[PDB]
Amino acid sequence: LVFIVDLKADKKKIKAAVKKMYDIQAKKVNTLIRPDGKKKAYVKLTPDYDALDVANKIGII
Amino acid sequence: YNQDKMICRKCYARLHPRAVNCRKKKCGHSNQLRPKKKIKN
Amino acid sequence: MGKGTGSFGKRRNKTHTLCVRCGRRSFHLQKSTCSSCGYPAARIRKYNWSVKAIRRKTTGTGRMRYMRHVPRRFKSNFREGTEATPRKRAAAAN
Amino acid sequence: MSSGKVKAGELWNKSKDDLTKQLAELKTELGQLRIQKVASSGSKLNRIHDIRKSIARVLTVI
Amino acid sequence: MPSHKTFRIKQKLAKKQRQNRPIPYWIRMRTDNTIRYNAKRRHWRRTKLGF
Amino acid sequence: MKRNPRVTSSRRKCRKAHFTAPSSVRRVLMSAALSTELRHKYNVRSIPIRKDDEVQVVRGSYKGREGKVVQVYRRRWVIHVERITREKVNGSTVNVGIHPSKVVVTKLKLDKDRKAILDRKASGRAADKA
RNA sequence: GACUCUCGGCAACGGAUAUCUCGGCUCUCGCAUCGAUGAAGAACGUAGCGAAAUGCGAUACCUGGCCCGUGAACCAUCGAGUCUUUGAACGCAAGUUGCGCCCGAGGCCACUCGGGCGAGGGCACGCCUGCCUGGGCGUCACGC
RNA sequence: AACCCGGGCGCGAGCCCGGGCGGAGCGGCCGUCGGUGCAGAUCUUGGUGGUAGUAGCAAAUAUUCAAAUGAGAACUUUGAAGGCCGAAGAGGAGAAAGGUUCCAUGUGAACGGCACUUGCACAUGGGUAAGCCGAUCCUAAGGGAAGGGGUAACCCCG
RNA sequence: AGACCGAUAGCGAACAAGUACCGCGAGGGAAAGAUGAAAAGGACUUUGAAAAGAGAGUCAAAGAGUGCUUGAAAUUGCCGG
RNA sequence: GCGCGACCCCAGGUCAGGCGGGACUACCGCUGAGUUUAAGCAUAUAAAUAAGCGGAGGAGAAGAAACUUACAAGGAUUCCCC
Repeated sequence: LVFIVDLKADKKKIKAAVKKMYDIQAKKVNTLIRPDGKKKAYVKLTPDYDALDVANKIGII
Repeated sequence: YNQDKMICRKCYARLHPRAVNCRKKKCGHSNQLRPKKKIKN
Repeated sequence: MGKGTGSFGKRRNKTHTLCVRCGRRSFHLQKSTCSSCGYPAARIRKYNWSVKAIRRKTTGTGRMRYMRHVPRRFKSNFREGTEATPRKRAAAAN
Repeated sequence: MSSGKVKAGELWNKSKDDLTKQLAELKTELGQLRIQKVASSGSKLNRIHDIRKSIARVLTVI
Repeated sequence: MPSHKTFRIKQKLAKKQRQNRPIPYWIRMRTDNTIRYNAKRRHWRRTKLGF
Repeated sequence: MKRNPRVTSSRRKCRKAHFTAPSSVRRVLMSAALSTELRHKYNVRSIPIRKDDEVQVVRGSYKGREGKVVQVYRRRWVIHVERITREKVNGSTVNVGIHPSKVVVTKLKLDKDRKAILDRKASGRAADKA
């Protein structure tokens, strides 16, 4: 899953934040400053609960 | 570090000091590397 | 060989970068000094022989200032009075 | 209720316990107005303004 | 290497870059007054970046 | 220039203050002169208008027309009245904004609180009259 | 029977002239502080569409105190709150960011000995006043 | 009022009218104020003519024939033919520096010293993902923080 | 407030102004107002490489049509003597 | 020829309580030029200016006489007028 996050992020707080609010374990998180001014984060999830049907209830393309 | 990176004479592709070999496309233990001579003019 | 035409290309290297204190490209990085505000330097650079445009800038001008002024105009620090609720009420008399 | 809210006086006459459930509900719904930004509806306009105020009202009042 | 990395210049350069966009069709319309030639809008070839 | 201990005269500031107008000064721009029956029930020469009022066009080409006020704009104090429109080149029909000075209020939506102000101005104007 | 001189007509170009003035200039009265309880200087966010502007602040044109009774704001709002981050900038560093250590209630597992989450707080600008800590200075008590 | 054209008076500075235009302000007498009169000052600023459809768009000889697409094709794109680049007069990877110039789609007023369907021009979207690359930790000319003291003080040695 | 100035004047700045822009930096620094009573701010049709043009429509007025009041000069074209 | 507890001087820490360091346009307190003028120039003048520096307030600053005096009286101190 791919989120845009705050600029006083990390990877541990997002690995927690995603966990609370979407009920999923996340395995790694990858973090970028963007030409937006914003932080672009790619969040790789456990196969136990797949990004596809995690996503569907807040659909995203 | 004084080792800099090793750049391949065939492909010209840069691949470490710990990698033994190049591989940019099938370069594949062609061993045709020379290191960056470690900094000029 | 020589001056400007070749010496403009040589150049690549940097002295004046942004200051943290004033927000203006003027901080002389390897001589650790701002030629626009002083930094490091305890009190902010003001010279009063650099007269008209420069003096006004160094005063600054981008303030909140309304926010201080409204208190200054009030004087107090208290507010009670909560009038206009069904009865109604007590901003009229009788 | 099930419809959006609020008045200033209504929050004031709610307990600390009530208003934080209300603050809870509000972030959650706000969170919806973020995915509903992909939709781009005019309902997510009006509402994303007015929810912003309701958060500010709950935060001040507490 | 990175591609000079530091976040602290790098963000602010990216802010000026986001700030250098067109005015938004609307602000020409409601409008008070102007040939709205925005104007602080800066270019890859010409004049020169500042901090 | 002429008189009273107050803030204001003043040909530079007043022309600036009222053309771009701040709020109660914007509320004052919304005043339209009463019709005569209302003028003697509520005892006043002019009142701020409204939206379920009814208004007769005196000044313009529209002069003689009467209609309900659709909406009024604060920013550029103008009001739109029903059926006072002109048709755009495509043919769509657009309202024509009118200044309140041009119009006179035939009928008011009385309210109760705004009614209470009406009840207040009547009391005021009894002290000039008798 | 070319092309060319001078003046004019008609038009353009250009933006003088004349009036207008959401502005100054100047003179004058009034009034008069803001601060380490983070001012003032600046950053970058902040919108439906957001590049301007002024306005704000990681809460983000803030805001606290749809037409017949509590919406809106240089209506006055002599009214008060957030006030991120840098900035005197104060834990430390620094190209408006970052940083590693200590302390932590209350959830847990072992459910015995222990661990491990978590808000929040702390890490010489100087000086005074109250408390601890140590010799140095003249000594009393004391046995020799 | 202003402007343009002429008519009348005054040696005259200048006054006045008629026509057109313009579409709101304008005089006269007296008494006063004064940012009070230009052709000029290598005068300033702005505009504008001749210079002129003139100089430049010339040295690596670089394209040519078919074809695509297009309202439009010498210069966009395919193929063929033909060359040029060789420590890089035009290959690969990068430092600084730039600062989004990258990719895609859609355009074409300005640019490109010309055409332009094209583009590094314009507009809108999109892309950069680190336990094992680098930052980061160390320490080197030194920037130095730390007495005392000159110095009001800034500031400077230790 | 005014025997001030009135858009080359007055502040550098009537507007997006210490903006656009210049300089490594200290610092330097412009040009920039006015359709109309009301947007009524140019439908519909013909044409065209594009813009635009033609015709028509609105208004007292479009040589009032968008840096749109007036519209000099210097200048250009056409044209008349 | 001696150790100890206590008084008293100095020093470091500590948390507390309290204040101060920067700012606002000028006003408002030390150091301290030159062009210039004297048709030159060196004292003198420009000028105790400008500038630099420090620090205050809504105003500062100055104040109730070891004062004036030229008599014979006045009676803290600024400022205005001369």
